[PDB]
Amino acid sequence: SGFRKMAFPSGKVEGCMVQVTCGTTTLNGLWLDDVVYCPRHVIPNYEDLLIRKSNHNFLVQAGNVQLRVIGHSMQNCVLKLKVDTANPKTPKYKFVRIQPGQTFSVLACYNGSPSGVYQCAMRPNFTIKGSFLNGSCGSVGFNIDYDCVSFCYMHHMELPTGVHAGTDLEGNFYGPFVDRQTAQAAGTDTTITVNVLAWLYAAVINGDRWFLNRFTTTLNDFNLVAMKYNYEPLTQDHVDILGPLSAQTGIAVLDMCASLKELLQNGMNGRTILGSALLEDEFTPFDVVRQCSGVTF
Amino acid sequence: SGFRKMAFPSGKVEGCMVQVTCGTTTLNGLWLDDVVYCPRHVICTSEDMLNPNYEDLLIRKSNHNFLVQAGNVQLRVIGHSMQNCVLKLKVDTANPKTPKYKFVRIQPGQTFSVLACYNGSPSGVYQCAMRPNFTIKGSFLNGSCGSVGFNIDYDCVSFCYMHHMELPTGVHAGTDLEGNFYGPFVDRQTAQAAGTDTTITVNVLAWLYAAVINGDRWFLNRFTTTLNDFNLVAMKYNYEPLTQDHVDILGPLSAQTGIAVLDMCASLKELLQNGMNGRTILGSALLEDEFTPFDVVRQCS
Ligand SMILES: CNC(=O)COC[C@@]1(C(=O)Nc2cncc3ccccc23)CCOc2ccc(Cl)cc21
Ligand SMILES: CNC(=O)COC[C@@]1(C(=O)Nc2cncc3ccccc23)CCOc2ccc(Cl)cc21
Ligand SMILES: [Cl-]
Repeated sequence: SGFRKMAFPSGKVEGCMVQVTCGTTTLNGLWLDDVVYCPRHVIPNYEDLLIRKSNHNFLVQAGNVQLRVIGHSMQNCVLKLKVDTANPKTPKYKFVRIQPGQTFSVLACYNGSPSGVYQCAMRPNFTIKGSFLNGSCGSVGFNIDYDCVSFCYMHHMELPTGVHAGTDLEGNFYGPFVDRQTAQAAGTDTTITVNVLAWLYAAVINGDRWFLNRFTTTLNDFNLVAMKYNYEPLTQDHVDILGPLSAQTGIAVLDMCASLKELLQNGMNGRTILGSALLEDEFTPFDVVRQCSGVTF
Repeated sequence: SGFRKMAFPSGKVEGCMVQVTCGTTTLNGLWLDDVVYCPRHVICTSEDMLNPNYEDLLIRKSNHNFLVQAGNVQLRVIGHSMQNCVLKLKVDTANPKTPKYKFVRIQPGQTFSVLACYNGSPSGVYQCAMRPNFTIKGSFLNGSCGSVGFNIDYDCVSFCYMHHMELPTGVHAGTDLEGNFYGPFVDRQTAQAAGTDTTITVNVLAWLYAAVINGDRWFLNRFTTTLNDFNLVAMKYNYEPLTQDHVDILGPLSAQTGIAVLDMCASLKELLQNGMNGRTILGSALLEDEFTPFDVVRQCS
């Protein structure tokens, strides 16, 4: 029993974190095989800025060992520093781009040293509500699939509202952001509906049933209601993905949608669900199954 | 900016997780140097659990009865001893991944990271606190026994918890790494219940200071309070008494924000009285009590 916001074990990623220094800027790099990946803002016309840099300008530090940079290239908003040494701790990995609503673990780092690990979701507005201080750029987001690390995020910036923006490991930003000091704002955010439904199923699995009702709803009526509360539309794909949880608890997805509809129109009334007074949207249906079944890595 | 429930990076602990099997019972062990630590109830059957005589059960065991598995390698047990509620299995190999470590016993209100494991394999990492009633509100399924709680301050891992049981309310009880249970719990299936839990007041105050550091000031008021008046109010909401130690501990956060501890106590009194009125503090509609003053300073600064 119990339901916690749980991150993936960070060990396979910890063995990849390095410190990258260029001039006065120090941030984090991800060392995989013989390449160190980091935000290109460590060096704006980035082709013009990069052409002026030589390999020896980039100081890469893996623990108490200085790696030697033997090449450099830019791929979108990520700088790829070719080093002479392949990381012996390189795990089986992939670079994957995630969609809004998908969750991942963040290994927050400062000076190439991991400081903490937390779980978060790619918001529908493409920002992450992370926890990052100055020096955290280059910290990465990931998931683990069996023994394979899927790198999905690299931290680049903090927006004026305190939320965070970054890229995939191919340097493509999530969201309409640019890596430049300029007026940028996170768009109006919405609630990840499929994730709230997954969290309501997790609450049922843990004995919380007070919010259940005899009612059901159509997918169209639920979406008309959900749109009124700044909730993301629920698609038939989401309904299908919630299938296993529906089968395990005996509560049809549209039956749980009627519960969610009543929760949105009437509130919690002094009650909590899994120790929360708000509807939690940073657990995907897969996170719920994984935690309520004990999948290991 | 931002404030998250943050766990320590689990890598140093992952390299210590092993699977311990004794008879039909399989749980997790913590392999440090040439010793594997695990709950002593691994020697029990589901029947033995009611009134086990662990000394009597252990004396009947030999080293080859304990099967220890580190990854795809079977370690050889060369000795065994019991220290309180923890079984210490001496093995023929020192763990090459043994980090710099200490065994520390924590007090209620202290936080730590839990590396939840099943079959000696890490499944997830989460943050939690030792509740005032000495239980932890974890996420543990059957097979999670032996999963450990820790803090990684600097390069040293401080092991503070080992999971042993789930009480009937879905909460968890366990021991320090010397096998001493936290709370009035015993590793028996006799009727046991968690005492009435309370809110960790010093931690809520620390989290209100974290909210101020992050720009949230809506809950502040022009009032102050005496420590005694705050405690009389706090105890009516099942909040732990705030001691002068807690007030002293909150000193740095008070200095950084410019809000005296007794001023922040007056804001807490008002929040307890009014609720949040549709507002949130650091994205929460409840007062968060699983961030200590040390966690807030570490994360915010
Ligand atoms: C040494 N590195 C830095 O100075 C990082 O600052 C980059 C920076 C940024 O916002 N990053 C930061 C990341 N996380 C948390 C932060 C907290 C406080 C201050 C900065 C933070 C500075 C501000 O404007 C831009 C614009 C565009 C890009 Cl792409 C980045 C940035
Ligand atoms: C593999 N399992 C075991 O070795 C036996 O389980 C131990 C057990 C226990 O409570 N463990 C468990 C730990 N965490 C979460 C759990 C969730 C569901 C079921 C069991 C859980 C079984 C029940 O009664 C006792 C009594 C006292 C002690 Cl100290 C332990 C126990
Ligand atoms: Cl302590």
